[PDB]
Amino acid sequence: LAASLACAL
Ligand SMILES: [Hg+2]
Ligand SMILES: [Hg+2]
Ligand SMILES: [Hg+2]
Repeated sequence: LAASLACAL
C-alpha cells in the first residue's frame, strides 16, 4: 500500500 502512494505521486 505505501509504495502505491509513493509511486502514484
Ligand atoms: Hg509511479
Ligand atoms: Hg513505481
Ligand atoms: Hg521515478
